[PDB]
Amino acid sequence: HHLRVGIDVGTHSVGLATLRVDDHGTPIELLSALSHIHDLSGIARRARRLLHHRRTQLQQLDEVLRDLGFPIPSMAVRHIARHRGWRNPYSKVESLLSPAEESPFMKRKICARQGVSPDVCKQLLRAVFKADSPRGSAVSRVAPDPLPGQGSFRRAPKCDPEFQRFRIISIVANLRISETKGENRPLTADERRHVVTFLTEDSQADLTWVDVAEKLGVHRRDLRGTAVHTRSAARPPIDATDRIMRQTKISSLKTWWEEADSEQRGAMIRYLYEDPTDSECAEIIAELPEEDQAKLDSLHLPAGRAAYSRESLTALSDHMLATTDDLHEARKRLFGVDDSWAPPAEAINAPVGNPSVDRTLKIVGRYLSAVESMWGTPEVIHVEHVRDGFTSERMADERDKANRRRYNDNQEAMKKIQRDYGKEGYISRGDIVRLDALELQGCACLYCGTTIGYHTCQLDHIVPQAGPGSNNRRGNLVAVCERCNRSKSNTPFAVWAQKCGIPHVGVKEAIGRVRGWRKQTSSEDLTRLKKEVIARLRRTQEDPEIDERSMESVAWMANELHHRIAAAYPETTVMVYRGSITAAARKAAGIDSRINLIGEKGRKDRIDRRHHAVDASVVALMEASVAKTLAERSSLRGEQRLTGKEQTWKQYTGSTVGAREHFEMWRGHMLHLTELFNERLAEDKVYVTQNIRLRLSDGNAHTVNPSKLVSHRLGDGLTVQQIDRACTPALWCALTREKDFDEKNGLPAREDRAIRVHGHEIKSSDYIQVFSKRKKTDSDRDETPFGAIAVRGGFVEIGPSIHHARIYRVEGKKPVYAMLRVFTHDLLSQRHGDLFSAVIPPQSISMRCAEPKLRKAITTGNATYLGWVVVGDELEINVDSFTKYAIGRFLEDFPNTTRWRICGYDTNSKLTLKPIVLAAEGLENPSSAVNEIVELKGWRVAINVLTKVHPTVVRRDALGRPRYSSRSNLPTSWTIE
Ligand SMILES: [Mg+2]
Ligand SMILES: [Mg+2]
Ligand SMILES: [Mg+2]
Ligand SMILES: [Zn+2]
Repeated sequence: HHLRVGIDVGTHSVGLATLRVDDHGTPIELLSALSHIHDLSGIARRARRLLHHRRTQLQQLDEVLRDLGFPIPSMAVRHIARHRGWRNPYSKVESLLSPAEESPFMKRKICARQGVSPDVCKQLLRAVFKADSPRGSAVSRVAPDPLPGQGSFRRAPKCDPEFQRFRIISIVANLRISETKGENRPLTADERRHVVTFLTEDSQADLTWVDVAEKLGVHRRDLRGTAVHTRSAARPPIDATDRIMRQTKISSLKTWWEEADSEQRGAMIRYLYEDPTDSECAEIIAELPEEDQAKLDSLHLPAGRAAYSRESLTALSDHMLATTDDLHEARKRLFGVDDSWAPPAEAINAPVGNPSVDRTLKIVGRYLSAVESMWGTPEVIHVEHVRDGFTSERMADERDKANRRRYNDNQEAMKKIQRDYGKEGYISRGDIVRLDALELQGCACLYCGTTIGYHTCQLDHIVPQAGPGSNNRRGNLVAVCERCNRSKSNTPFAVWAQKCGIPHVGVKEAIGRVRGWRKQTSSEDLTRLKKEVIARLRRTQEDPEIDERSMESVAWMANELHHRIAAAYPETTVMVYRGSITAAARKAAGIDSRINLIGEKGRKDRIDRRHHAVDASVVALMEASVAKTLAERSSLRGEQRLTGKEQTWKQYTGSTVGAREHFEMWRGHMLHLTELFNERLAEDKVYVTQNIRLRLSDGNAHTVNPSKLVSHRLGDGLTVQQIDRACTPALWCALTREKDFDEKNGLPAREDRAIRVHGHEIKSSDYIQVFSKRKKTDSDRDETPFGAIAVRGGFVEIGPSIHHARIYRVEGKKPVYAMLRVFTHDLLSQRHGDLFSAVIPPQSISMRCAEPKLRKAITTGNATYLGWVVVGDELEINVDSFTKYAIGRFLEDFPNTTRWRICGYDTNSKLTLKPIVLAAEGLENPSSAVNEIVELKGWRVAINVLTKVHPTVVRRDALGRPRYSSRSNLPTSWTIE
C-alpha cells in the first residue's frame, strides 16, 4: 500500500492531499484533497507582565517593611527610603551573576546600620530578590537540558547564536576527507576551525560544498560526509540568526548588530526572543520608535527550541572544534551517556511563538495524524514551502509590493535598451545584464582590461557548472572581450588565468578592476555583488551539478518542519521543496487548463481556493529524478535567456535514457492525477475548510478611551429605550421591577419613587446613568440599546466582541426565526462551563440588545432554541430563491455558489456571509455586485429569510469531511429548521 501525502504551505492557507499509487507509481486513488484556510507585541507584553509581577513584589517589600516597624511613605523613614528606592527597583546585586531566585549573603556610627543578624529579612525581601519573580517563560515552561548533570540549565532557543554555532560545528564535524580509497579521515581540529571560521565570515554568502572543498584545498570529490544526518545539509550551513539580523528592514537594529559586541549579540537575541530581563537592552531598544513599533514584531528569528542548554551547546561546540569527534562521540565523552542516548524532538505542533507558522503547524500535525489513523503510515510526506512568504501577511504584502517595484525597474531597463539601441522585439535578460556590466566595468573587459562596447562585448559565466546548465546569478556574469571569452572557453577563470599568458589577465588584476566598481545611480547590493564576483574570480573548481536536492528549501522554518515531520514519522521519507516546484511541475506536465476549477484560466492568480489542494496533490507525486530534471530545465532556461537565442530547454527531459523514461512516466502520472482530481471535484469532495473559535477571547483589548454616560433625573420618568440602556444590569433590574413599569411606556414621572441598586437607595430626585452615542444636548428618548459596558470614566462599546449566536424559532401561526448574539462579556462568569447553554438573563446586555420580539418570546416561553453558530462556521445554502439585489447579480456571475462562511453579525437580525470557494485576489475587473459580495461588505442577510430556506451549518473533521455525530462532544453539522 503506497500512500503519498502532499502539503502546500501558503501565506494564508495550507493545501493537503493523500494519494494512493500502485507498485510502479501510477496514481490509482485520490484519497483526500483539501484546502485549509487560515484566520504591544511580544516584547512590550513581556515587559508589562514583568512590570506587574515586579510591582506586586515591591508591594510585598512594603508589606515586610510595615510589619517590621517601618512606615511605607528620623532614621526609620530614611531606612525605608534607602531600602525601597536605592535597592528595590535597582537590582544592583546581581553580584556573582545568578538567576537562582533566593540568594545567600555568604558574608554617628552606632545609629547606622544594623540590626544586626536580623533584617536579612530586608536583604531577602528586595522584591523577594526576584524569588520567584517570573510565572511566564522562560521559567515555565522552558524544559530543562536532559543531559546528565545539566538538568539545572534551561534549553536554549534555536535563534541563540550559540545554537547556530553549535549547529555549524556539528555539521562540519561530520565531514570526511578521502586521501586514498577507502581511507576516509575526519577533518583535523585545524581544518575544522578553518572551515567554521569560513562559514561564519559571511552569513549572506550563498556557498556550496565546492567552496568548502576549495577552502580546504581538496578536490570536491574527496570531501565526504556532506549528506550525513546529525536532514543532512545539501548546502553548507550558515548562522541564520546573523543573516536575519543583517537583512532586517529595521535600520537602527541592523546598524546596532553591525558594530555589536558579540556577547552583546547573544544577549540581544535572548532579549528580543524571550527574556525581558536585561538592562543594556531595552536601554538599547527604546531608541527610534516606529522601528520599535510593529516593525519589531516583524523580526522573525529562527524558530524552535534546542535540545540542550547554552552551557551544553558551548561545551559540545568547543570540544568538536578542538578534536576529531562528531556529535555522538562528543556527547559520550563529555556527559557519559551511552550509545543509545538521544534527545527528543519537538512535536510537529509545538508552538514557535509565530501565529502564521503555528497555525500551519497545528494543521499539518492533525492532518498527518488523521491520515495515518484512517489509511495507515504514508511512504512519503512531501511539503511545498511558500517563499517570503511565511513570516506574516505583512511581510508577504511588502515583498509583493517590492516585487512589483523590481518588475517596474526591469520594464524601465527594457524601455531604455529599446530607446538607446533601437532594439526591436524581444529584449532578453542577456541584453540587460550585458549593458549593466558594461556600465559597471566602465567599458572594459573584466579579464584583460581592454576597451569593449555593446557591439563588441560578450557575457561570460566566470565559473562553469558541471552538467546541464550554469549558475546564472548576476554575481557569476561579467562583460568580456571576444578574445578572452574565446580563449577562456569552458574553464573557470582562475584556472585559465594561470596558463593563458595574456597580458593583464590574472586573478589580482581582475580583483583590482572589481574593487574599482561604483554605483551607476543601492550600495548594499553592489557591495554584495563585488564580494560574490571576487570570490568567483578565485574559484578553481566548477560549480556542482544540479541534483535531486537543488529544489529543496533551505529556509530555516523548512528545515525545522522537515525535522519535526521526519521525527514524528520515522519510517517515512520526508522532503520540503521550495515554493516554485509545483508551478514548474504543473507547466512541464501541462496540467493547468486540465483541472476543472472555477476561473477563466485566466491565470493570473487562481480564484478557486481548491487550487492549494491541486498543488498539494502535485507535490505528493514529485520524485527525486523529476525534481532534478525540473531544476536542470530551469537552469538551461536561465542560460538561454542570457544568450537570447532559440530556447530548446522545453525539449530537455534528462541526460540518460533512465532520466528521460522517469520523466515521461511521471508526465503520465500527472495526467492520471488530473483525471482523479477532476473526478473528485465532480463528487464535490475537494474540501475547503477553516477552523471556528469555540473558546472565549481573553484580555488583550483595552487601549480604549471611555465614552461619556448620560444622566437622567429618575423622577422625570424614563422611556423603555432609555431603561434598556441602563449603565448596569443591576440598575436595569431595579428599573424594570417597579410596579408601574410598562413594557411600552416605561416609567412615568413620579416624585416619591425609591429604588435599590446594590444596597444604594436611588430617589426621584437622583440621577441614573445610561449609555448613549448622542450629544448631551440632544434627546436620547428613542435611542435603541447597543452593546456597551460601564468602565472607569464612563463606558465602552463591545461591538463585535460576540462569542456566538443562538438561533431561535419564535412559535406561532407564522413561525419567525431570530437570533441572540451573546457578547463575550456575558459568558465570563460561566467561563469553565458549557458556553452554549449558559444562562443569558433578561437584564444582560446581550438580551437587551436582541430583537424585542425575541426578548418577549424568550420571556414568555415562546422561543425554541434550535442551535448555535459562530463566525467562521460554514453554511450550505440553497440559493435558488435569491435572484434579487446584489446577491442575485453576484449569483448571475457565479451561479450555484452554495457554500458560505459567516464573517460577522451585521445587525442583531442579519448575518454577513462571504463565499467559501472564491478568493478575492483572483478577481479580474469584477462587477460592482461581485466586488460587494466577495471583497467589500459581503452578503448581508436577515436570519428569518435565510432560515426559511433551511440552510445547513456544516462542521468538518480533520480530513475536511462533514461531521454528523461525535462521541467526543465535538461540534456537529445541523440543519436550521
Ligand atoms: Mg564564456
Ligand atoms: Mg554546464
Ligand atoms: Mg505553493
Ligand atoms: Zn579581454
